[PDB]
This record gives sequence, structure tokens and C-alpha cells, in this order.
Amino acid sequence: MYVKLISSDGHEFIVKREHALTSGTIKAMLSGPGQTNEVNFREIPSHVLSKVCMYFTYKVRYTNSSTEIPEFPIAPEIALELLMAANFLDC
Amino acid sequence: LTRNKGP
Amino acid sequence: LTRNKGP
Amino acid sequence: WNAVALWAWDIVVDNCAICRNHIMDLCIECQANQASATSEECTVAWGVCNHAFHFHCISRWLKTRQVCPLDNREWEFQKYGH
Amino acid sequence: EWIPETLYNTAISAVVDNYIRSRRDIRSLPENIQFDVYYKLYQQGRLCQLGSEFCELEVFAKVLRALDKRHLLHHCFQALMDHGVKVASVLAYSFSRRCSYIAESDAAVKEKAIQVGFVLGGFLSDAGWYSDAEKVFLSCLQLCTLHDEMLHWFRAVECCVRLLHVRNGNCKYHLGEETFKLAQTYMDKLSKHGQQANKAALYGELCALLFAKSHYDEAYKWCIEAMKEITAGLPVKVVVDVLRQASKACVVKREFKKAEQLIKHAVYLARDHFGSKHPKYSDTLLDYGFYLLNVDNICQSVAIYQAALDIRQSVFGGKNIHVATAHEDLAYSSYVHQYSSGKFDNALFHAERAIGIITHILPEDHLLLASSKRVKALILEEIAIDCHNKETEQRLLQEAHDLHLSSLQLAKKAFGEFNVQTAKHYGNLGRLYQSMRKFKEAEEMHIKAIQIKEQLLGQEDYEVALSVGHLASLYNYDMNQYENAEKLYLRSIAIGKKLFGEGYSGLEYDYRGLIKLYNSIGNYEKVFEYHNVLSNWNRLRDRQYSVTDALEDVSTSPQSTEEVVQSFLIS
Amino acid sequence: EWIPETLYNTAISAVVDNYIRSRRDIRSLPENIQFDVYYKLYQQGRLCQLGSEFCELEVFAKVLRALDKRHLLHHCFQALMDHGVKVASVLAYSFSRRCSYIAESDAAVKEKAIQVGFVLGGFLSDAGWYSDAEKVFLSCLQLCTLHDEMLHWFRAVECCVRLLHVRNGNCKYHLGEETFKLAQTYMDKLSKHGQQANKAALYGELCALLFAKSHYDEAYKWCIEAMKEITAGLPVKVVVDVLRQASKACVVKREFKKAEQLIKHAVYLARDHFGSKHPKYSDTLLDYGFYLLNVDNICQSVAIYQAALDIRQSVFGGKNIHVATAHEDLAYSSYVHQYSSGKFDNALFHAERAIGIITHILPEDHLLLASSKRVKALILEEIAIDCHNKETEQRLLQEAHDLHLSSLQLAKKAFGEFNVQTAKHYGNLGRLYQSMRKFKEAEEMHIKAIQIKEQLLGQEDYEVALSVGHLASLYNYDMNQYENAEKLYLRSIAIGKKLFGEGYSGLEYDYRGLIKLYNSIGNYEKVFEYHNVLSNWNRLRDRQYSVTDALEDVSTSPQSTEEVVQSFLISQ
Amino acid sequence: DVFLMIRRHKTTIFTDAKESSTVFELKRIVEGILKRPPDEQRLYKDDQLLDDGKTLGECGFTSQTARPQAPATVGLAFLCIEPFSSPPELPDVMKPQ
Ligand SMILES: [Zn+2]
Ligand SMILES: [Zn+2]
Ligand SMILES: [Zn+2]
Ligand SMILES: [Zn+2]
Repeated sequence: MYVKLISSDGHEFIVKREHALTSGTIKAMLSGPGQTNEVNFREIPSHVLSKVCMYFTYKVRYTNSSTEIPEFPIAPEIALELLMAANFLDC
Repeated sequence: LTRNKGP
Repeated sequence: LTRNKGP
Repeated sequence: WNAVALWAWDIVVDNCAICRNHIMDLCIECQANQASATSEECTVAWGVCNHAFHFHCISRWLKTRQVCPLDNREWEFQKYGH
Repeated sequence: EWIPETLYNTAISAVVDNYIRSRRDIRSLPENIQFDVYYKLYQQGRLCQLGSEFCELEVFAKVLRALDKRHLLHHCFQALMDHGVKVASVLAYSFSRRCSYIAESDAAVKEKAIQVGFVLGGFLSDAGWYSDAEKVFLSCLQLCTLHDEMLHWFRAVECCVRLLHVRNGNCKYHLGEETFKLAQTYMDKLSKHGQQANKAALYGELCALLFAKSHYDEAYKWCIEAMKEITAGLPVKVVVDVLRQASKACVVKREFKKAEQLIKHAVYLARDHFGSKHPKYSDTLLDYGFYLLNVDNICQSVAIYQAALDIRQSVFGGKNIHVATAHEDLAYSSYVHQYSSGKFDNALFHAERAIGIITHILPEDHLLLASSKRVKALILEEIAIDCHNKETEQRLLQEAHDLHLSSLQLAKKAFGEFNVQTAKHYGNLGRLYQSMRKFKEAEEMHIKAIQIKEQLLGQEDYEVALSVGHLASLYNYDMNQYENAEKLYLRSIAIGKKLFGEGYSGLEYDYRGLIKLYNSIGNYEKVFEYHNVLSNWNRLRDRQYSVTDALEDVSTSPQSTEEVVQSFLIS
Repeated sequence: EWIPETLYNTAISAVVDNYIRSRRDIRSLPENIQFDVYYKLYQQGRLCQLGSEFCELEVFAKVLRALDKRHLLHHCFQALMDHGVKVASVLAYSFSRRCSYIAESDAAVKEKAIQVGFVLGGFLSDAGWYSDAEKVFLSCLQLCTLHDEMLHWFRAVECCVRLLHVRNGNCKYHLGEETFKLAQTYMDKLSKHGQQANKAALYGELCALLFAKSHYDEAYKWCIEAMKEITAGLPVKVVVDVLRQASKACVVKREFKKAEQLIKHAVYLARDHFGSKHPKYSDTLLDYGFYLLNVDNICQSVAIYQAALDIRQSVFGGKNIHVATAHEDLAYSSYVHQYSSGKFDNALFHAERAIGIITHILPEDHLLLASSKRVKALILEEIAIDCHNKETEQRLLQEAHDLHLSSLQLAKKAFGEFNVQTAKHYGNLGRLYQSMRKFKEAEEMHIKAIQIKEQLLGQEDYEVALSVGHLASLYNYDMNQYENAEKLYLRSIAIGKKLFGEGYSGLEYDYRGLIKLYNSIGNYEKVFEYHNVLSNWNRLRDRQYSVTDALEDVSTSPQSTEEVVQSFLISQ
Repeated sequence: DVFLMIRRHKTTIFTDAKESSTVFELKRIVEGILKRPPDEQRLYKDDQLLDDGKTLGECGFTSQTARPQAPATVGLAFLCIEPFSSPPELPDVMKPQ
């Protein structure tokens, strides 16, 4: 029901499974021998992975919403590092 | 010039 | 229409 | 069995591109002078490029240029409404 | 005399020649140098080196702080938009994205961004990018409506007076009323806490919003309310704006005595503070030429529009909406002035240039195309009549048939069916159908044109009387309804005499119609009389157009502020 | 209904908005993220920031390696060349400098620089900057020339076949002839040391060189050699290119039963592999619409040029050679299709557009203006005779006279004096003078075109007969030289039925003239015979009309490559 | 709706609750993953204790500050909240280097 997400800094980021299935790579983490499930994100630091998890609650809540969806804020100092994590996670 | 200018 | 199309 | 059926022209563009009114409304020619004595025969015409317009609008367009307004192809009617 | 270059200018050229290596260090220069380095890149034609830095909000915010050289920034920016880089769209989007990132931040930064957004959004509004200045101001307005501090409502209206200006020029009138209603929300709440904010610029925008929709009775209501709030301590830009819009609303109310003292003061007031080569001064001239064209002072009206265009052709580059509005206004005046001559080559060139700019920068379904297409179509239908070729005559009329009905739909969709602009497009279709040998359709357009012009405007008006003469000319010259043209010709002349006297230039087309009216039915005694009246009009017409150009009519220091307003208010 | 934005696309917008502080750390992003950032610079309108980031080969090479999104790269690249940023010229110069430095360096490093050059030179050849891809390919030729062993001989011939392509399309035929001889040396050199390569790519590439120089007899000879070398291991792009040029040369040899077999498979093979929105598949359609234009199937040829243009109008932007050659081909076909109807408005628009593109991207003395300015002149000389205005009658004929003279000068400079393409423009001059009423030179130009075309093409061809009908109409309608005009009419009428059939569209313009020659002398008995078959010609037109789009004529999997490559050769 | 996260040392639970939802069932949500007694657990927003009786919206966790993209954080104590990391500070560029 929940997915235990750890970062490169060892931070714990347990999030609901339906939120973490938005990204394709985490779906591969939960599939196979990986199946709270421990997942390793040794290359993704915690300051950029926190924004990834904030997107999951932002993505799932705002699916097929009738109202104007606010843009996800991604700060300039994190945007480049978050972009690499967005590609790797297929988020 | 059989008419006036355009409004 | 007198001649044909140009080559 | 009483039944209700909305009829409409099966174009998906649903806007004339000459008069720029709705494809189901009257053209700008028939919406300016007489909208009751001329509205009955203000039909729409399609083309080979499958871009339907108001027949009044497309004829008024062909009186100057011989191409479809949206894509510059040779304009030839394929069907009308009547 | 071979004066050596300054070491400053010589060092500009040396740094620009080594721009690529030192492009990072130029961004840390003082603003006066930094603008001059960037202006030299434009002068050298290196728009890609220059445009790759103007796309950054921080760099452009630094070159916006050089207030004296804004006449060069408005000319580099326009050259950048023509060059193919969307710096206005990027800067509006780069600001809005950055503005939304400080919503949860402190109010110290949140007030610096509004300062940046007013010099940026006010620049884009000045440059003519209303669709992009609106995106900046909506972000500035969003900053004012998060923390409910005393100063914030003072700035939320200051956004909503500029957010309303960028929607009047963009023809978002249906959002314009929503903005003014939103403006009073913070205006009333500010007035509750012992602070009556000056409602002078805000009320002046409705003098242009409601005039644009031709709510002349409603526009004049807010024309008075705007000038009651003019104070000598106000900025000249705010004061000049109200006087222009008040003049525009006064002329369309068929009152000219109060209108001349406002705009002529405004032309001088703009020429004093700003200068003779300022965008704001050219804005007055177009509104000043609006007076001269309407009051039949047509000979000097072309020069005022030409003077306005020459200012905008220098400050605002090649393809700008401010150059285009000057073109479509000068083309109409050149159409009116050269209507008697019949030669339309300068007028058609300006009318074609105006549509060539508007179609390039604005969408094809935009309201400013209605005025530009109308002006060219009036010129097109009059070129074909004056020429002798039948094939050209049958084509230019149909070419002008496309424009009027395309223009009519733009007015009908936005302004609605019952409005002056929609009726004014019917009158042009009345001229159009008469010249296309469709005589029966020309009558039903004129009747529809009058019945709308007569209704909202009133019985006696300039607009309704000008179209009666066309209907009178239709009943007279070609469809042989001589019994109806007699009362219409007199009705047009009576209104023309009331507001213009014997100096009205359209009486020639009315007196000549009256001569043709009786030569086919009888009563030849009035033919000699009306020919004498036409003769009396002829030499009286050659008495007033020889007055000097209207540019020096305002002279220097004719009157003073806080006195022209009072003179207007009492009368 | 308002789906949320992807985190990737949201981070792309945030990185692009943060360009100034991160314009150099983007170059350290992965391969697939660099393109998406640089695409967002195009989408946002930041062409000035993107132009400075595609003029550097160090970062543009990583962009080129994104093969999935190459259709977006062609439209960004064309956006900058339209923008004013000479990206192709700088990348040619940025690679010309690079090759010289690596030339002294290790040969293994030279292998990497050659592979980059094929990707960059191949892109600029695909994008249509042939003059700027030749410089890249010449630089790649220098690296392979320096070393002489088995490893670099495969690349040296690969440079030469690619260098031949960027010169055939650039109308540098005087250099394309010698570069095959240079390529001929490396084929023999590779064959000497016990190694055999594929000659299909090279033999079939010069088939366009000979076709463009109107050496149709020699072009067909090399097509047979090209078809011999087709094997199963060749890439589809190579097989499509050799099937395209084989079809083009089979048409001008007046055997259309075999050109259709080669171009229908080429259309299917290009569509099956490259898809329906690929610039290579668009290249096939222009050669497929070249076949249908020359087999009197004009009604099915406009729909193919319009389909080939729409691919090149979307894959490539405006002001490009590939969208210009698609206009000038469609402007000619719409001129031919609307020749009887007289609606020369779409055809003139597609002719003026191709004029405004070539004069912007090519020099005034380029040979591709010969075909572009000709097609505009043919449309102009028919608009004026269609309208009923006097002042425009002299202006349009005079303006069309300038283009044909200009088209003749560029053709004569490159093809010489006795050439089919130069003689093709002579026939256009003859029709020009007939409308402009300078009959003294009209007979000279028409008989000069006939003399050269019959001398080289032959006495039995489609091209030679069309010029005969132009001269035959000159004698009949105005010159009143009926004693030899009737011989000319029967010559063109008989050959038209032999080559195409009784339903050939050019026979109507010959029937009307030949009847007018008979009514002018009073012979009314033979007139009734033609009016008995002129109605039959109209009757035959009703059955042969049959407008079905030729895009689905090729269907799905008619044959395979092995059957098509042999059916052209077994029948040969 | 209210979106928020809870942190004790390095944990972060991206759970949600209604604007009228109380701390009582929110604390029981923590027991679903942390499998620890709820009475021992105490929560800490901006160094302030929260009673279980009052709702989440009564303590200041309104929807305006609990957006899914920028959730409001609240500490957990059985405070040793570990910061995530320092993002690489970009040069000011406009500042002279
Ligand atoms: Zn319509
Ligand atoms: Zn209609
Ligand atoms: Zn169409
Ligand atoms: Zn640029």
C-alpha cells in the first residue's frame, strides 16, 4: 500500500503506492524480485527526490481535473538536477 | 464622385 | 487555347 | 415512440474559414442583409480537400481566388446539402 | 571636422569586438555602460548576440533602468521581435514563472518584483505587446492579492489600471469590464481605511474602453468622472492620457467646443515633458488628428497623422502595432483628404502596410483587423471606380467585398449587432453594394445602418447624417427614387449645417446630388439656386483650410493645467 | 481534460527559463535531454539562444545522434537558417577546422572524426544544404586520403558516394563527373586486395548525374549496372535511392511499363520503412509524381506532388531547397493539370514561392533557377493570354521573356549549347514568341529545339513530339504554312498513340489545329472524320478519367525487392 | 483537501486528509506504516504541540498552504529533523565575480 523510498543521503520517503506508480522506473522497482518495499536510489540525492515525491501527490490529485492546473514549481537551483531524475525515473 | 466618404 | 503545354 | 434528434453537419472544423461564423449559423452575407428571407437556402459545401464552408462564403471566395482558404489546393466541390 | 571619438565610445567598440569572451563580465557592468554595450551590438547588427541576453529577465531588467535611453530600447526591442526572436513572449513568461516562485516568500522581495513588473510590463505595454504585457501584469496583480497589507491595495489598483490599458489596446473589452469591477474591489477597500486613492487614470481607461465599444453616452459619463480627479501633483503621463481620452469621448458626443481645449492642451503638455520624438507625444497626435478629421479640418489632419507615424516609425521599428495603428489612421485620413482628387497611392500603401503588420503580429481573428481591413476596402472600392478597366473594377470591388464582410464579422462578434461600428460597417456595405451593381441590397444595408445609428446615437448625429447622404445618393443617382432622396439630402445638410456650418466638405456631394435630383423631375428654378449655393459653398470652402499647420497651433504655453480641466468641467 | 504536465517537461521549462545560469551545464546532460532542452529553446521562440548552440559542432554532434527526434531537428535547423543564423556554414567551417588538426593525430581518433562527419554531412545533405555538406564531405575525404589501407578505403569510397550526392543536388555536375573517377580508383583499389563492396549506392547515384545532364541514353546504361549490385544486405535508403533513379531514367527512355514496376515498389518500400512523414519518402513521391506526369496521368500526379510537398513543408520549414523543388515540381504539374482549365492561380503561387526561396538560399547564377524560373514563365505566358487586359498583356509576356532568357543562360552555361535541357527551353521560347507575336524568331527557336532534341534523344520520343506540335501550331494558326504544318501534325499525332495511346491529352491540341488547317483550305470531308473521332477522344476521356489516388495504387506488399530487381533485368 | 508530510528523523509520509479531518485519525494513519503506538507519538509544527481533538485545519494547515506541489511539513517526535541537502547554489551571474 505504501512504498519505502530511500535517497542517496539515506532519507526515508515512504509514499503511497498509487502515487509512486506514476513514474515508470519505480514501477520496474516494484516489479520483479523487488516485490512497504525497499528501493535504492543511490544516485538521486534527497533534495531533488523530495520534489519528485511532491510531484507524485501533485500528479495523482490533478488527473483529469476540470479546473486550471497550477504549474509545478521547480526552483532554478534544483531544476537541472531534478531534470536528470525526471528522465531516469521516467516520471 | 457620386457619394460621400466612408464613415 | 492554341498550343500545347511547355516541355 | 416520440424521439429527439439533433441534426448537424458532420464537419469537425465547425467554423467557416471565410466568414468565420459557426458552420451551423448563417454566413456573414446572409446574416447581414436578410436573416429570415435568405436563411433557408444558406447551405454548406464540401470539397475534395474535405474542408466544408458556407456555400455562399465559398462561392464568394472563388469569385476572387480559386483555392481552398485553409490549404492552398485546387478547389473542387464533392457534395452539397439540399 | 574629424572630431576624435570619446574614450568611452572607443572602449564600447573594443568590448563589443571582444563580446564572446567577455559576455559574462558585461552583465556585471553599470547599467549605463551595460545598455551602451548592448546598444552597440544592435548598431553593429549583432542581433543574435544582443537577443540572446534580452531573453533573460535579469539582464533586461538592468537595461530597463536606463530611463533616458528608452527611445533606443524601444527600437532595439522592436528590431529583435522583427528579427525572429520572441523576446516579448519570453520575458513575459520568464517573469510570470519567476513571479509565481516568490508567492510564499517575504514581502520585501515580493515588492521588488512588482517594481520589475511595472517597468517591464509598462515597457511591453508601451512597445505594443499587450498580449504579453497582460501576462506580466496578471502576475504583478497576483502578488498584490496574497498579503492584505495597506500598501498592497494601493498597488493592486495600480496593476488594474495598467491591466485595463493592455486589454483596451488588445480589444479584450469583455475582460475590460471585469478588470474595472475588480479595480473597485481594492479601490473601495482602500477608501475604507482612510485613504482615497486617486481615481484619475482608472476612470480614464473606461473613457477609452467605452469609446471603443461606442458607448458614447456611457463613455462621456466616465469622461467627467475621470477629469474631476485630475490633480496638479499627478504624473504628466497619467494627466495626458485622460485629456486624450476625454477629447476622444467629447468629439463623438457631437460637441467640439470643450474637446479642442483638452487635446490641444494635451498635445502641448506631452510635447513639453516628453518631447517631439516620444511615443506618448505620438499617441496624442493620433488622438489630435482624431479631432481634426472629425471637425472637417482635413487638410492639416494628414500632417498630424504623418507626424505621429514618423515618431512611431523611428521609435517603434518596422513591424509594430503602434506603427500599424498610425498607418491605418493615416491611410483613412489620406483616403478622406484625397477622396476629392481620386488618387489613392499613398493612402493604399499605408492601408496595405497596416494590414501587413497586424496580420503578422496579431491573429487573423482579432478586432484590430476590423479597422485596418475597413480602411483598405474603402480605398479599394474607390480605386476601381476611378479606373476604367471593367475586369479590375469587378475584381477590386470583390476584393473590397471580402474585407468589409470580414471586418463586419469582427465587429459583430465583439461589439454585437446593435452598435455604431457594426452599423458603420453596414454603411460601407451600402457604398459597396451600390458600386457592385447590386442596388437593392445597398438600400437595405443603409436602412439597417441608419436604424442602428439613429437609435443609440440619436436623431441628430455626425455618423447618422453621413450615411443618409449615401442613402440619398443611392435614391438619386441610379435607382431613380427621386421622391425619397429629397428629404434625405436636406436632412443630411441640416445636420451638417448644425455641427459644421457651411464649411463642411460633404455638402459638395450633397449639393451636386440635389442638382442631379431636379434635372430629371423638374423644378429648374432650384437648380440655379443650388448651383449658386454650390458656388457659394465653393469660394467659402477656399477660406479656412489655408490656416497654418496644426502642429504649431498649440504654440508654446497657451494655457495651464488645473485650469483647462476647470474650464471643461464648468461647461 | 487538462492532464497534468510531465515532471520531465516541467523540469525542461524550468531549466530553459534558467538558461543564463545553466547554459553550459546543459551540455553535460544526457543525449536525450540535450535535444529536449534545445527543442524548448526553439518552441519558446528563443532562436537567438538556440542559434548560438547549434553553430558549435561539440554540442550539435550530440543533438544529431538523437535519431528518434530527427524530424524535429530538421525543423529547428531550418528555423535557424531562416532566422539568419548561418548554422550550416558555421558547422561546415567548424568541421573544416577540426579535420586538419586531427589529420596529424592518431588514426583511431580520425575514425571518430570521420563518423561525426558522416552524421553531420549526411544531415546537411538531408536538410538540403548541399554546398555546405560538400565542404564537410570534402574534409572527410581528406582524412581518408591520407591513409592507404583496408580500414580507410571503405570510408573513402563512402565519402565519394556521399560527395557525389551533395553535388548532383547542387548542380555541380562538372565536379560530380570527376569525383566518380576518384571514386572509381578506390573501387579498383578495394577490389585489388581481395575485397568486394556494393556498387549499387555509387552506380545509381551518378544515374541522377547523367539524368540531370540529359544524357538519358548513358543514364539508362548505368541503371542496369546499379540494379545488378542490389542485394539483400543493402539498407532500405540505398535501395530506395537506386529504385528512384532507375524509375526516372526508365521514363525518359519511353518505356513506362518498367518504370512503374520500379517506382511503385520504391513508394511502398520507402513508406513501409521510413513512414508517411519522412523526407526520404517525400523524395520518392516527387519521382513517383515525375512518372505520373510523363505518362499523361496528370490528374494522379498533382495529388502526389501535393503529398510530397506537404511532407517537405512540415519536416522542413520555409526557404529550403526541398520545399522549393517540391513547389517547382508542383507548380509545373498544376500548370499542366490546369492547362485546359486555365486556373493558373495555385500553380503561380507554387511557382512564385519556389522563386522566392531559391533566390534567398542560392546564388543568382545557380542552375536550379533554370527549372524554377522556367515554370513561372510558362504560367505567366498563359495567364496573360487568358485575361482580356491590354497593359498586362505586354508586361507579363515581357516578364516571362526575362525568365526564359535567364533560364536559357544558366542551362547553356552548364549543359552547353547542344543539350536536351537547353533545347527544352528553346521550345518554351517558341511558344513565348507566338503569344508575343514575334514570329520571326519563333520558327527559329522551335526548329532549333527540334534539331537538338532529334539529334540526341531521337526521332521517336515524347519530348521531341511536343516541340513539333508547338511549331505545327505556329505554322497553322498564324503563319499559314499549311504545306508543311500538316506533316508536323501527323508526326506528333501518330507517335502519341504509339507511346501513350488514343487517350493522350496532347492529341486534342493537335486535333484542333489540324482541323483548323483543313477548314482554312475548304476541305470539309476530312474535317467530319476528325469530328467523328474528336468526340470519340472525348468519349475515351470519360472512361479513362478514373481519378483514384495513386498513393493506395501501390497497395501493401505487391512484391519484394528480389522480384522487382529481377523483373527489370530479366525483361532487359 | 490538505496535503502534508511528517518528519521525525529522516522519514517523510506523503499522506493527505480533509480540511475538517482531525489529528486523531491522522495519527492512526501513521500507525499504518510506522507500526508504533499513537499515544507515544507526538507531532510538532513550528515548535508547537497539537491536541488530538482539534482538526487539522484548526491548527493552521489550511488548503492555501497545503497544496500537493508544496506540502506543509510537520515534525514528529517519539525534534531531530534532518535537512534533505543543500542544492548546488548557482552563481548570481549578474553579481560581479
Ligand atoms: Zn462562412
Ligand atoms: Zn449565406
Ligand atoms: Zn482545404
Ligand atoms: Zn537571432
